Amino acid sequence: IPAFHPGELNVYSAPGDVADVSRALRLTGRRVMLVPTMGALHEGHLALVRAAKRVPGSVVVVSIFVNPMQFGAGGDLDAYPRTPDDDLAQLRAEGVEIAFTPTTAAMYPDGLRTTVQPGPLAAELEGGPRPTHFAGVLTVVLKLLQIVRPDRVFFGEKDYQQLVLIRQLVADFNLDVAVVGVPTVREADGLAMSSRNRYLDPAQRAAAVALSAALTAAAHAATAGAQAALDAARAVLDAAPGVAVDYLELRDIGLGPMPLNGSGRLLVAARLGTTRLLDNIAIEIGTFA
Amino acid sequence: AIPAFHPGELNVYSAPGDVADVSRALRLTGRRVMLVPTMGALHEGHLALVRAAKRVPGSVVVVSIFVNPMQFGALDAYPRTPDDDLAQLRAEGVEIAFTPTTAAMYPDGLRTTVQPGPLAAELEGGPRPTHFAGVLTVVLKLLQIVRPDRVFFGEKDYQQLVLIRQLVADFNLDVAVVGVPTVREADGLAMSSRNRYLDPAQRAAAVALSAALTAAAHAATAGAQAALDAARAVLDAAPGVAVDYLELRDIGLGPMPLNGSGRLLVAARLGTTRLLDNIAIEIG
Ligand SMILES: Nc1ncnc2c1ncn2[C@@H]1O[C@H](COP(=O)(O)CP(=O)(O)OP(=O)(O)O)[C@@H](O)[C@H]1O
Ligand SMILES: Nc1ncnc2c1ncn2[C@@H]1O[C@H](COP(=O)(O)CP(=O)(O)OP(=O)(O)O)[C@@H](O)[C@H]1O
Ligand SMILES: [Mg+2]
Ligand SMILES: [Mg+2]
Repeated sequence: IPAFHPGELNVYSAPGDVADVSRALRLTGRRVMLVPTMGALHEGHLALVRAAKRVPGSVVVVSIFVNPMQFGAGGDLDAYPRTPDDDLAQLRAEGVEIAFTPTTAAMYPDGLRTTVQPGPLAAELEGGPRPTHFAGVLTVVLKLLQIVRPDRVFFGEKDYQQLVLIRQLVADFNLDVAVVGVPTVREADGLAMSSRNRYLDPAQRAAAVALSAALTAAAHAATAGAQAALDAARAVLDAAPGVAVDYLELRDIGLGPMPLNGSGRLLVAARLGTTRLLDNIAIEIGTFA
Repeated sequence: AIPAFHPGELNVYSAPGDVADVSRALRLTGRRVMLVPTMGALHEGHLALVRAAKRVPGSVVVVSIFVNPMQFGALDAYPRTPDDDLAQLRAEGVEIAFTPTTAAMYPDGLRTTVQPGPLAAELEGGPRPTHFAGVLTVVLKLLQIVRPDRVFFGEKDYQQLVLIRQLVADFNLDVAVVGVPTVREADGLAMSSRNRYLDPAQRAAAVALSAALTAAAHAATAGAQAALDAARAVLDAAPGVAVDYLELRDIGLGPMPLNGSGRLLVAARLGTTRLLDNIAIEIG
């Protein structure tokens, strides 16, 4: 129904409009790629966009929606950064053909009625301080997937637990979509890019390099075992000024009811002032490579 | 390589991936996929759903047969007649039967699930608080596996039908939900596999549910209270019928409007057998 100008950025706010356009495109043979974001786009988001872009004959749909359901009480929702103008400009510069920018009313016309209940993983790690956070994420992603019906959906490895939960959602509900995890984009010194980084002042920005330095040190110390790996990361974090560690955990790659055996993920969350930063890295125990 | 599909014949698939591939292939050939979810032990009521699906032009009918463990209260006793069920489908001209195992549907146990809205805790949700989460979770999965153009459910389980409409709207599902009128025995009793459990006196008293509903529907020209009182009087004239609820709601099961369309629902226990029924009501 709505107009679609190829080669140009087409912005649709109505779920029905992007649904009709996606369907039409899909019918002509083009493969639909979906990159779900909450706006305030930076180089990390662009890596996802570029990963989607390189899929042969694909049309990229980037959704921008600050999902109220994944925010807990507080001014977290009001505090989330919003920079619409820069966002669309960057999408246009990346050659993205579709931006989906829905209203809260169009996504939640009936408030929170039917929702997604994540499995046990949602209550741990990031879910500890926010028991309802991932139910909000999976509910909106399921909706986005039903609206856009993409062949592949892209998520960053930076938010590893979120990526694992999306894989669980897709597997558990038999969703016909491929989940593509994209490697974390980092600043020159290793800091994982994140919109929350804008809240780090000069001193905090300097100290924040400790998360990634700790993780990479652990990844290399891992030839000596799990204890060596964790102790190396702890030492780096402990030597960092003003870094308060929330958690530092080594888990199996699925983060589930499975012990660590050889391959794993080391995850860290720490507070620098009021800014909570996260990072994670692949870990191989007893492997020199 | 797409699994084999023989047109005009009943094709049975147990693997979710197989029916998924066949459904996708058929949709591309210009067929409209119709889904009729069941738990087997098929009777005339189920056949009405099948016939509703069959009459859609270009239809290819998929009937799923899966005893869903998640919708059973805190399973083995449930009746299972594979051969006879399949025979009825073949006689109806159904081309696809999807018969997955529990392990195939829940390869990871109960992990991610559907949390229904608050309507799921009312009416039937009173005695079985987790029943509808089970129903919506398995229906979402079946919809994703089969990707039908339309899905059919009987009006007999009206609350179930309404919650599935909520599921579809809330998750932006691209499928039409079709409610099919309740098939009834000669005296009005809603057909149900559990009716066989009623002894003679119970089966005779059971006519009270449908008689109470139809009486209420006609009494409705006199108002909502008149409709409710008429239904209660009919249920009150029957022995051994323990009414759990008799409620008049709007068609989406919210509060009944001053006037207009509504739905009257009843549930009662006769011995150890629980029966339910419901009917459209027009107030005034
Ligand atoms: N540095 C990075 N490298 C790769 N992917 C990244 C990334 N930063 C974010 N992403 C991915 O981009 C997607 C959208 O992220 P958002 O949820 O919009 C917030 P954010 O960009 O992660 O920052 P914030 O939580 O600090 O505000 C997610 O799938 C996320 O994992
Ligand atoms: N008499 C009837 N008329 C129309 N649809 C009916 C019906 N009885 C059942 N159905 C529909 O058939 C589908 C399968 O439901 P089932 O529970 O598996 C059969 P059932 O007869 O309701 O068994 P039950 O007595 O164990 O509850 C549902 O969509 C249900 O509403
Ligand atoms: Mg983030
Ligand atoms: Mg039933």
